[PDB]
Amino acid sequence: GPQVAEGENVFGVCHIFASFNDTFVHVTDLSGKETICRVTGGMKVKADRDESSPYAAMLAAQDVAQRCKELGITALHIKLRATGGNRTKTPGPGAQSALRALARSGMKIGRIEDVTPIPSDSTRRKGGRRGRRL
Amino acid sequence: TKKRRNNGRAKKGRGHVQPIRCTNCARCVPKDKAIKKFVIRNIVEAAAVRDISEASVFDAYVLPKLYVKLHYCVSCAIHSKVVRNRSREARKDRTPPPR
Amino acid sequence: MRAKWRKKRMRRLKRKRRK
Amino acid sequence: PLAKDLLHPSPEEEKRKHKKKRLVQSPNSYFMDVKCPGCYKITTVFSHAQTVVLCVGCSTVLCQPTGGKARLTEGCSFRRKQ
Amino acid sequence: PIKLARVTKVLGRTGSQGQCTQVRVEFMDDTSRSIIRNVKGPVREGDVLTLLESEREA
Amino acid sequence: VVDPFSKKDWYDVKAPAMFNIRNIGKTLVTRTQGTKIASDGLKGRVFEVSLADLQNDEVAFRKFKLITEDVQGKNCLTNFHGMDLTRDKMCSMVKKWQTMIEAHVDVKTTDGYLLRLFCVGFTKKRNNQIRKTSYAQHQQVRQIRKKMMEIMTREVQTNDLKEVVNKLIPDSIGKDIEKACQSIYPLHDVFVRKVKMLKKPKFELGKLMELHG
RNA sequence: GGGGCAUUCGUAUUGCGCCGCUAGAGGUGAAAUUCUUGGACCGGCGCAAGACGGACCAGAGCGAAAGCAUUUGCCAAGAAUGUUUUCAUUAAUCAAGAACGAAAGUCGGAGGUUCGAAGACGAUCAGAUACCGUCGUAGUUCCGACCAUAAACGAUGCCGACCGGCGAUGCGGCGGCGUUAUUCCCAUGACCCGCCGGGCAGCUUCCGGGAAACCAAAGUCUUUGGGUUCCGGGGGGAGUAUGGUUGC
Ligand SMILES: [Zn+2]
Repeated sequence: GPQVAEGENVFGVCHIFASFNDTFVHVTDLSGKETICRVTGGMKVKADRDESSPYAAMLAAQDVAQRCKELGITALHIKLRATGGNRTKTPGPGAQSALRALARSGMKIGRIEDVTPIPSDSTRRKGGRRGRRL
Repeated sequence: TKKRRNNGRAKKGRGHVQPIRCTNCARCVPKDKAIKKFVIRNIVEAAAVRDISEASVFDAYVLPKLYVKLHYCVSCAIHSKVVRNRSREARKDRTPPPR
Repeated sequence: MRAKWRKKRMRRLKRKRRK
Repeated sequence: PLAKDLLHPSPEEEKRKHKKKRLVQSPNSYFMDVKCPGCYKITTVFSHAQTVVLCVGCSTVLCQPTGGKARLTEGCSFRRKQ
Repeated sequence: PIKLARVTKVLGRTGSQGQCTQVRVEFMDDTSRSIIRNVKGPVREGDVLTLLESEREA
Repeated sequence: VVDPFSKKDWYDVKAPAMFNIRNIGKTLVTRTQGTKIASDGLKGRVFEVSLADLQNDEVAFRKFKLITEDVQGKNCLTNFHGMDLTRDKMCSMVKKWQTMIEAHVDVKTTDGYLLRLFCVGFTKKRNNQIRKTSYAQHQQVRQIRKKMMEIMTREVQTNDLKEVVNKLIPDSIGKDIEKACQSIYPLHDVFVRKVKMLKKPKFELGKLMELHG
């Protein structure tokens, strides 16, 4: 699409939101406003168990890469994101599999960074005082 | 009977310490008592680092790290097996495990 | 039973007695 | 332990031990005379002093009030008395 | 993309009844490409596996 | 049934004259449908770009946020909006046996941009120090905070964005604070943590074009 | 991070307006209730609301105890140290009588972001009136009245003397090589090695106790008397009954 020289790599920004219920691999332009393509574990597997599975993440990142090839984007800036807020800060199990799958598809790796929403003195967490008893 | 001299916490010459939330099960625990695990882990595991090196447009690009400080309640600390029970003599030993 | 629930039963009984 | 002459402790141990917990009490402080560079008149000052003192000879600050001993101004030479 | 892989070392035996075994495999198409895989049945050094899915982990 | 990506024009985005690497990249926007112009879609667009992608031989942990101001026939005109520090650096700086000192200040530039500057500093473990902790007392902290506040104020009050960005490229503010605050208590890493654009002037093309040439 | 009043900042959470792409998104051991092509979830910019001050944060500090961490200013306190300053026994502990006193709770006002007793559902279950999940009233927050209780704990009253070592640490003072910054000389900081006093503690010890667990105090107890307050007398009945008094 873009009229650019074969040598020069056209960059994009890939937001990877890796929760414990699902994984989000979402490619956009340098700004973030104009999105390119988003695919989540739900679209790949039809099992609420495996929405967040590394396999689902791998498939999602493989399909979004396959689509990005056809729009002229060769390189991606990775932004890894855990649920954050008052919830867990560690990324979900899909993150690494998704990143591997993007790197394997032939898409170039730009600046890697964590964009987890860290909170300074947040509001009461969803669990009670005694917490979750399971 | 008195199990631990320090009452299994750090508050000495002090009235009340503010509570924090257990990273796993969201239980309310006093900050002094909570098992703190500050984990500095590489953003990519060594198994997956090889595939990033070639794909990377930049040469000799040092990879980022995640710094996250986990707070565990005693119920979750023991169940997750980060900490387990010790002998009545080996309890008094407060040296961290060597790696 | 638990001593805190012995005390709560005793207060429920004292409320109905007085009224 | 077990043999010390509580009667005759060594003078270096006497000086180290707290002023109030000595065998006989004596202050760590002393009286010293100050020689101001821009004056001929002599003045006497307390080692731990509390007031900024003035030499009426030339009307100049001598020592400064501190947490412990009073710091003398640069040029003014202090000498121990007896 | 069905590709073959040599077995260099047997890491250990895994599974609920130790029915599987964990092995590090060096690919055939690329010389220096190591990956950790879990394989059913008896294995030793030199045995070649036919990996149908070559991206997954153990 | 129509593919929206057929109806997208790719605009090249260029950084102002402060940076060496002029070309940043390409952003797509929907074609002018008649009601709304493509320029309006590109008007309020931000770009968080690493400093090592803007200057060739500069460090890669001081990220610069650049806002678009105008569109000039396929080519996008950007201006400074803020300066952010990358997460991993900010996390790797905070250690468990030293005092962290944080000072924020609001300053008005001469040409008329209102900046909020957040500068962070850490106490230094001395080379022959046996003591485990290297904490500073509350007054020493207050003196250092006043010192780095008045340095920031002085150094970003007198000059304009043209010069202020060039001052922030090597982080000369930090180096000057590290040098100045040595006497009160030795500092380890003093960076300008954050810079935020609070208020703007009424836009004119002349100065924006001058910022580009 | 002692207390009051004022001021300012931080990200996050939630709601709302606009923009892009879109078929799922949430949650769980597994599910469903629930929100979604009248465009959810995700990504970009901006506005608003109230809450809370992360990481730094420690067997660290301060406070009579409850308790107390964003910046800056104002107001009045307070320990410890330093003193060849002053008063000259003014003290210790305490019926009565006082000040304060977490969380919850009750009255009036303000505001309602999150969480969430009650309650409504969806699961699990032989049954679940619970654990798990979606929503949600009172409450959680602030101003002015009450209420006077917590495993309010160090389950250990306060004041004073004596009795073993050891390395740290916090505040102040004292002495002394050598590194560094304020160009240099001193002189202040940051280190470094000792000492002294008062605190938070820790390790070791056949001082000596104790039923032991353990305690440098819980030692100086039949070799029994430093001063003084409150207070227990096998287990239940019971912190119940009645009476008084305090409170809506
Ligand atoms: Zn927990």
